[PDB]
Amino acid sequence: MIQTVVKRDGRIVGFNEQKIMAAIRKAMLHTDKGEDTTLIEQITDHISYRGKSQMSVEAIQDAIEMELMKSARKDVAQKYIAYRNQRNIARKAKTRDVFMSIVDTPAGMMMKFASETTKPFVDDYLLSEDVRDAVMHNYIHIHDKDYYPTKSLTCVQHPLDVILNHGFTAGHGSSRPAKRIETAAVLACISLETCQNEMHGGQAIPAFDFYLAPYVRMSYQEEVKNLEKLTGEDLSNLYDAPIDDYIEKPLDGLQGRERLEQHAINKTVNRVHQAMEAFIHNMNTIHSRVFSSINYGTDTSAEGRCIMREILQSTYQGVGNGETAIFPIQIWKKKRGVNYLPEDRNYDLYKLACKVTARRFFPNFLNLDATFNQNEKWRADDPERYKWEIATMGCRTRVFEDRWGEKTSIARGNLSFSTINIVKLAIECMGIENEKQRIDMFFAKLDNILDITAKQLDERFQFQKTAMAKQFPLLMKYLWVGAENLKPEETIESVINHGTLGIGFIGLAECLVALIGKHHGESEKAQELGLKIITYMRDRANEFSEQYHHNYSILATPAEGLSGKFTKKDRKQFGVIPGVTDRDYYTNSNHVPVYYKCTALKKAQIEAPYHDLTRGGHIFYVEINPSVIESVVDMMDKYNMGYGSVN
Amino acid sequence: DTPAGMMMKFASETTKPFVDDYLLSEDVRDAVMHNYIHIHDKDYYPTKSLTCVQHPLDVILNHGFTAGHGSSRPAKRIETAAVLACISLETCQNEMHGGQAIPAFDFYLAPYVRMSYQEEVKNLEKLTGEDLSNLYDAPIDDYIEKPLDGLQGRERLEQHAINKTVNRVHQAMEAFIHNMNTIHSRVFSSI
Amino acid sequence: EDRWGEKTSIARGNLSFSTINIVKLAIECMGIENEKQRIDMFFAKLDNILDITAKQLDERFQFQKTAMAKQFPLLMKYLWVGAENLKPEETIESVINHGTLGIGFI
Ligand SMILES: Nc1ncnc2c1ncn2[C@H]1C[C@H](O)[C@@H](COP(=O)(O)OP(=O)(O)OP(=O)(O)O)O1
Ligand SMILES: Nc1ncnc2c1ncn2[C@H]1C[C@H](O)[C@@H](COP(=O)(O)OP(=O)(O)OP(=O)(O)O)O1
Ligand SMILES: Nc1ncnc2c1ncn2[C@H]1C[C@H](O)[C@@H](COP(=O)(O)OP(=O)(O)OP(=O)(O)O)O1
Ligand SMILES: Nc1ncnc2c1ncn2[C@H]1C[C@H](O)[C@@H](COP(=O)(O)OP(=O)(O)OP(=O)(O)O)O1
Ligand SMILES: [Mg+2]
Ligand SMILES: [Mg+2]
Repeated sequence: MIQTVVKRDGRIVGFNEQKIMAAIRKAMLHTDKGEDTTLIEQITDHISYRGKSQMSVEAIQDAIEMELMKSARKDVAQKYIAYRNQRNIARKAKTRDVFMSIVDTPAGMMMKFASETTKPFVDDYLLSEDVRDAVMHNYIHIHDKDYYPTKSLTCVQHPLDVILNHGFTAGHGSSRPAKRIETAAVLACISLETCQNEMHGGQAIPAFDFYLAPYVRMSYQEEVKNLEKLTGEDLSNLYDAPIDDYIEKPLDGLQGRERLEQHAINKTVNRVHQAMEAFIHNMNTIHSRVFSSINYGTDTSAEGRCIMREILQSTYQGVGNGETAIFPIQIWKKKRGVNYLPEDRNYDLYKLACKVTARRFFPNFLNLDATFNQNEKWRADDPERYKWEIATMGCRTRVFEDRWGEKTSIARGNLSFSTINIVKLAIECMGIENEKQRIDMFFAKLDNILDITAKQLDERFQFQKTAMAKQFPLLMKYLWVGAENLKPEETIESVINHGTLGIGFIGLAECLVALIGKHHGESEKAQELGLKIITYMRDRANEFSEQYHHNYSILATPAEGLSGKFTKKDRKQFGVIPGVTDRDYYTNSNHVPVYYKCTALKKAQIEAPYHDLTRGGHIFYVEINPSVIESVVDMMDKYNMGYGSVN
Repeated sequence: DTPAGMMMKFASETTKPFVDDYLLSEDVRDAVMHNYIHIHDKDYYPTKSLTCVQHPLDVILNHGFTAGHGSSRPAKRIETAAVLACISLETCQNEMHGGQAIPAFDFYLAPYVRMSYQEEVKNLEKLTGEDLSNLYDAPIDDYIEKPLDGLQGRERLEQHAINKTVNRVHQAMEAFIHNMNTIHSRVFSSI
Repeated sequence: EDRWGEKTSIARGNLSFSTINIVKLAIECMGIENEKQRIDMFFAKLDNILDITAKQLDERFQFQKTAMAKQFPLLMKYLWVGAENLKPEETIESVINHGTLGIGFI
């Protein structure tokens, strides 16, 4: 017989036959007909004679189910094998994440639930047949698929003045204009973090200098008024008194009316200083609690320089007890005639920027004079030059050109983008030995995959339109080109076309290995094909733009949600191949693989033409004194490099 | 209509039935299903949360806090104390499902009007070099406000302080009120 | 130690204890001869005796409460964890739980 049973916790107890009996009884009591001891006795006696000296709970339940199957009453087992499993899941949720297998902070868990619920429904009921077939076999990737039912857009560039000038009202919240520096950065943060809930991407504030520039004068005037309230003087000509730069130096060593004019500047500089560190800390804490970006570096006034110096000092110091802040992402604009050469006005700020970037990895650098960023309306005397300066985002996105509007990056955004798998096509075609036929097949398949991707992007577009204005309280009332003309319940079909659609690529070196023995950064013949394929994609993009009445651009994906999602599913189907499916990366859009020893010069040489070719986004990342970054910036200027991020 | 609302709706709808059919005894489920008991905030059951809490703001103000990759340092002025209070409220909201409250707001924010009044006086010393050191702990009955007309000397160089630490507090209070009222799209708050 | 207080040994003490015979169980488990089944019935009986013993201790604890503080003069008024808060008529329910209960062998 059986004498000892080991409980699940670990205790050892004696064999009681009255517990294997009540369990089956409760299972039977919910199955229409409910029987009596006639079968209970048989099952219990059969179990308690064939067993060993000591048993476990799980083994006994295995025996119970095995006997309840080999009976005539099989409607009692199907209510056993279910209750037991529910209890297993319940007792396994005290230390694990069982609820996720079926489909840490509370908010993150709820968001995971929602994402997993939404994704398959879109994958089934919304896409079309050809698109679905393409997606299933690992040919393309639709970025941010879980927000599809919400007719959402990617990002925007805030016209921050339209909110500071007048008052903004969202829901029951209302806010008046600003009248000093402290109440300006706060409103900038409010508007920057209020629009995340209306979009599924990053946020940016261009012209960080000009928009806040008028707000370094107001505090100066107020301080003068307070310094002439008690003194009885009539310092009425100090209001619009031209200034050279808001520098601060010690006060002792003067007297009279020249003593009450250096103090005001000192207090004003301190006031402006505290606000910027508050801004940085706020944006840094919000993330852990929200991508963000700010652009500056091309203002030659006296207030703009003050703001730039204050922000640079605050970032160089750090946050908290000296830690490096992760946000906001800061980007420095370089132009030939403003801040580059020693004779230019803002050389000192450039040197300070290099000093800080040598340590805290910000700001990045954006060549404002590249051959594909220049604009033919930038006038150095206008007080509104910023309207003709390119601006970029932390996601490496570019929105400059337009076939039906002006050439600006203000109050514009991106609407979607999808990446295309290219290594798989080369591996698939690898079969035939003749070289020419492999290239012919590659070009034959690339066209079809491109057509499918374009159709998917257009269908996304057609769905995104038809969204009422009220669904986006802030974006479609103050921060989009056509706002101020849209009624609360009108569709946004008349202003949506001022946007962009991207087609991204990933892993070109592997694609080259599958058609030649060397990648782009090892053999001269290799690059002649990479250039050709990128050129093919750009030409087809132009054709699609003409056909569908939209804007299309090529893209180097940021590699944030799609890093290994492609290589794993490719090793399984086709198995290991040397140097193609053996690393668990797939390299980025068009860089040189990180595992190949190469210098800065050669990498830049091989990469610049691609920068020219990819209008929708590009990068040039190099991993390592303030003089080091000078070499990087000079390298960017020498060639047509657009956006560098050395750090 | 906003994307966040739709995502939250999906989450709650996907979480309720699992709670009903996995993490409840038979009697509880029957009582729930027959309109006998209602469990407040059942969509948050797998997120083992708590509802309301009364904030000890002293620990947040005196020292700082290190959550995630963020950081902060002690507050040495009213305008940088109110903001920390708001930040604590909004950051603790995401880890619960109820409201947030601050008891004895007055006591918690009392010890910073005085620091402001000290910095304001120190600002006057660098202009009219004097001592003005009998005021750092001078006893003030009330920071009442009156016009600065009909005074002279050191008796007017002190009223000015009472007249400039009465407006920073005004701005900070109104900024707090506005900030906690714009959470419509940026939370339940009590003071 | 403690599970509802701080680590101290002042104004604290025992409440009661009981001792559990061990050898009788080994003697009873002597007919067995497998050398591995014999050692298991021992644990089988030990678990049950421990269960009943804990139940007895809890019952004695339940009876010990309901004792008015006026029948322990110089203990529930000056010498205990926190008796400066009780009254002659109040029972000592709110404070008794700072003591420890014991199980011994031989
Ligand atoms: N004394 C026992 N003798 C034999 N088998 C037992 C005994 N106790 C439990 N089992 C085994 C067989 C029963 O089919 C199965 C279910 O027992 P059950 O009493 O529901 O669980 P349990 O003993 O782990 O504790 P609980 O009281 O929490 O349910 O466990
Ligand atoms: N409502 C029911 N429907 C069907 N079978 C049931 C039901 N209740 C109990 N049973 C059967 C199957 C269970 O394996 C067996 C033991 O039930 P029970 O003691 O509630 O579970 P358990 O001991 O495995 O769970 P727990 O994790 O709560 O200890 O009885
Ligand atoms: N954190 C905040 N979030 C939202 N609104 C805020 C916040 N802080 C202040 N506000 C409000 C206060 C005002 O309504 C507006 C900013 O106005 P501001 O230029 O600072 O002064 P004001 O107009 O209130 O001053 P005055 O009292 O002289 O009229 O924004
Ligand atoms: N809006 C904000 N968001 C987040 N943290 C903030 C915000 N405003 C202030 N802080 C935090 C950052 C500072 O570390 C902390 C204390 O600020 P503050 O009183 O200016 O101290 P401090 O170290 O700058 O003092 P001081 O320069 O006057 O000696 O408050
Ligand atoms: Mg400070
Ligand atoms: Mg105001």
